[PDB]
Amino acid sequence: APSSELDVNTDIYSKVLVTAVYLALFVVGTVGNTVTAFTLARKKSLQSLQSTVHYHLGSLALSDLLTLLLAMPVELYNFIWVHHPWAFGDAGCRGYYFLRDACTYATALNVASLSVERYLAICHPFKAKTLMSRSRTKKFISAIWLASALLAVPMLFTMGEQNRSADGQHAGGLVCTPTIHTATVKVVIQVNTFMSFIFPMVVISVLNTIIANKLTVMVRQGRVQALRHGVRVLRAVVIAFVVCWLPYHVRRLMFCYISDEQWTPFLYDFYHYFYMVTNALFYVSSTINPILYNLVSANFRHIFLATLACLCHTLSSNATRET
Amino acid sequence: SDIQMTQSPSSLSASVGDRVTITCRASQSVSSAVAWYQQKPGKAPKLLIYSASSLYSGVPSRFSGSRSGTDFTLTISSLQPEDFATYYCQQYKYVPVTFGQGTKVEIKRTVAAPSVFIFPPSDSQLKASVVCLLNNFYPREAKVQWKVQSGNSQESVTEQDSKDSTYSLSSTLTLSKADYEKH
Amino acid sequence: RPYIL
Amino acid sequence: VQLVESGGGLVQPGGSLRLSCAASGFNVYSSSIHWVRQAPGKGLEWVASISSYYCYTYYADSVKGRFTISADTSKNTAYLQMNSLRAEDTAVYYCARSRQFWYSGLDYWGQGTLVTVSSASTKGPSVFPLLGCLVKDYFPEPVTVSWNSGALGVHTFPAVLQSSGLYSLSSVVTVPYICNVNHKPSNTKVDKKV
Amino acid sequence: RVFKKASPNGKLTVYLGKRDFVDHIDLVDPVDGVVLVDPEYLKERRVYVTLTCAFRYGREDLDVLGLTFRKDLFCANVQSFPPAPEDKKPLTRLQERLIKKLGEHAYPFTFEIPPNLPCSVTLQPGPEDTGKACGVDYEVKAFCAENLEEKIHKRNSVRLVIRKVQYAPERPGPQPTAETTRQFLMSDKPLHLEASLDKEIYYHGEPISVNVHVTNNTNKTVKKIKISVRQYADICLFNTAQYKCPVAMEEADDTVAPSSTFCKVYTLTPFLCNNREKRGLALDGKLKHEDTNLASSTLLREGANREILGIIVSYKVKVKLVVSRGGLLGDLASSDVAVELPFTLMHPKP
Repeated sequence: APSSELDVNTDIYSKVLVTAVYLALFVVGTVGNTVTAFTLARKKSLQSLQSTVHYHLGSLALSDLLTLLLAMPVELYNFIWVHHPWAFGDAGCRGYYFLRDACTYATALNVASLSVERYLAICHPFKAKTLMSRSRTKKFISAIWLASALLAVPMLFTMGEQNRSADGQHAGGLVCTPTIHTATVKVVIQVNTFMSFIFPMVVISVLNTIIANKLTVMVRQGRVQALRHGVRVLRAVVIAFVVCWLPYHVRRLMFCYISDEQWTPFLYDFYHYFYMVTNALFYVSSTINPILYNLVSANFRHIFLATLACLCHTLSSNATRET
Repeated sequence: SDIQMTQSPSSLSASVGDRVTITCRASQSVSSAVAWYQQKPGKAPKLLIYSASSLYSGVPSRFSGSRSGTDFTLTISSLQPEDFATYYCQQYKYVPVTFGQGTKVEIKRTVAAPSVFIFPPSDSQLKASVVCLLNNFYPREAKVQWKVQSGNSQESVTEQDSKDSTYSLSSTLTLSKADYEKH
Repeated sequence: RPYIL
Repeated sequence: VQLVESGGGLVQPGGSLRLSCAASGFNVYSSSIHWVRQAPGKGLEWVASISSYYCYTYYADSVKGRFTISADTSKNTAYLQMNSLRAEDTAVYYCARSRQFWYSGLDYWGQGTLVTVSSASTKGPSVFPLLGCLVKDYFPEPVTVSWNSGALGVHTFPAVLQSSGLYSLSSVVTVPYICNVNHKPSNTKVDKKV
Repeated sequence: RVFKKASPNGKLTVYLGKRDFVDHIDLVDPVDGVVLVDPEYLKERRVYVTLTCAFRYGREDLDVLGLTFRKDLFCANVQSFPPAPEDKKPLTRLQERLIKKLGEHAYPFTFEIPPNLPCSVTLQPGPEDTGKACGVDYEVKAFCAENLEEKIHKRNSVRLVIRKVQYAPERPGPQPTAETTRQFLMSDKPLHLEASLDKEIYYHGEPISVNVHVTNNTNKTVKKIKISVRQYADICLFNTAQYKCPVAMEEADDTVAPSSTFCKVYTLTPFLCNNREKRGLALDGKLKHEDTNLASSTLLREGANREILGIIVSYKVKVKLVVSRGGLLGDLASSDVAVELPFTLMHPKP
């Protein structure tokens, strides 16, 4: 058979359940990002509004919407068409993996920007407003977008299209493999690992730990319940970020480190299941953020509820008269 | 915050130029929100005194007053003939808004015996009532002696007639047919 | 062995 | 500055009416509008208040649930709609204006209008000689009387309310004639010899 | 009439002449009063009297879950028990009467007011009330302690809230007027929009009248006239920025023919109840959460030319003439020709 080497073995009921979870998380994340954009437009009438927070929130929402909208069709095609992993040409594969890695870098830089913004807001309240402006915020957003676009560049050079089926001339066997030697591709993968997961994990962990300690000390040396929810969110963000964004590079390290004499069919199917769990964790990471924003913010919660409705001791003083 | 404001007296006799002192005692503490108005018969009232010490613009200087505790005294140093009107005290601090009772300033005159006229029932009334007409008397309190048991009598009193500062009463006693021969 | 990176 | 009440007169219990208060020489944005009532034999008591700048409307306890009020700020005209009329609502209604920025008390006044709530119909007077000449069983007030066609010791007494709901008038002449009684609400001219 | 406030212990009682202090640019109303203490109770302790000022800066993130940062602009403190011999020797009539009435149990105090302090202006509360307000707070506080740096005692402290009050000036200037001219590359003919006010000085409760004149020398047809009354409330200390708070708006649909003139007097009435519970609106300070009016315009000396921490209130009206021909800048595009004009809205004292 031409596609005899492309058969990947998995439970069909697990595929149906993961597909349903993917569709549910996609719809929830899309509605969340759309309502986030609507609240971002609706809050322009506030006179004391901090426009830089609006810029960072809008950039993060745009990044989450773009990652979900790009991620859903190609991942559904890869998961359903196991006998035909990429019908499209090399240009489409390079463009889509470039855009996916660039959007990953953009949402990582947006989360890091929100973290350093709240770090400056809590640790140094004077400098957070004295040394910041909306023009510098827009410059930083454009700079991090350009940095993501520049860091996504090696995906356009070190990966291309090859036929790896039993039939050397078969449309079903087209697959995105590296065209350059494995050593330099693994170098590129390690650089994308360091820039994609390790550095924002260190930044987010250190900043959220410092913010948790500053909130613990400042308010002590319903407010206690608010501080407890603050600490819980600051821990949950770091924990969810690690457990969602680790397999993005763990799958690539598993691919590049395991040699040909070490691969087993068990490792092949575990790699495919791990890629499925990786994409599920990507959907969880892109879905939990509007729910968390609804949880932490009362105004955003109220406007989201309005959107859902649209869809469906003191002592009295005395006085004396001079006589 | 229902404050019972007791104004005293209900009426007083005085002459022109006398110093008239009228008291208004609140049931609760009213620190400064004290006002006094003057109403004429058939006319809208005007504002005389405001905030217990300030004289309202357009009001003559002869009207003053002072407060002790909850009891305010309105003082007229020189009573005028045009001041023979009704005075009201008022508070404007607490909800609901309360008001006084009304003090009418009357002309102090000598005591005069009434001219009493007895009017028997008529044929039209029979197909009864008797009338006592009291002319040219002072003060307003006087004994009405019926020509004859007390029936239903509608005593009517006029405004003080400025020609001689006297009063006039018309007391109409409605009776039955059996009382015609008695009266 | 897997074929896609 | 003028304040003109309009809409009074004789109404029936259980009915409804609209009492207006037209204004000139000011704007209601600078003032608070108060309504007070003078019952016969009683003093002034508060009824309702509107604060246009604050936009706060306050109602007396005796009028809550039956009466309502609004105001036209483009005409400065108060519009009090009265419903569920009772006999105790018969009174002279005064519309008044106070300063909002400083509570100077009652400042501007109209002359007020009389409202009488009674189910009794209009009835002509009964006029008879008594020397006096009494007028009874007439409705509504007022009535006028001319003694000897105005040529004539005359004592004119204020009208009182009878137990039947009708009005009576005591008019006598002190003498050691002609009684022309003009009931203006019914235009009834009774020429009685005395 | 004078005001009094007693301690929870009842041994300390502060008598002040009034709570509202009316100042001007040059003349200020000084702070005077007395404090009565118990000499047989407050033994071996020190009693101090201070006039304090604070601001509680608020943020949208802080409103959801935050602690209001309180900053003290100024703080002056004097010693009241034992009395300082370097204090003011003569007494005012208030202080003379209070000393003659109370005897040796009461001690007087006076405080001065610098002319560069913000007025007692607060911000509009949100839908949910924290119970602590936001704006410029003034208080007079007397306290008793052995140690000056003890800030934990409550029962020997008396605090009274006061308000900084400014009165409308009685010397108005000329009628304010403004004019703007608009020219485009697509249409070289000018559009002249002029607006004038009937008075410069306004009282609280007085509606505004504006004479609007339009000179249209081009082929464009005027679509609408939007007159917007805004509060330009600026805090220098918080940031170098000024909010443009909405207060009133009037949209008139009177059109103007092209190449023609138009003149019309419009009347605007800024109802407060329309702007109920709108964040960013500054109002005059009040005690015990009572009702209050719009914040009065802040009078600032031209000679000083110095910034002021806290809330500086100023009112301006803009006349936006929305005019459109169609096709020159787009089929659905329009030109909004706007000019601003300042005005002063305060409350008279007498």
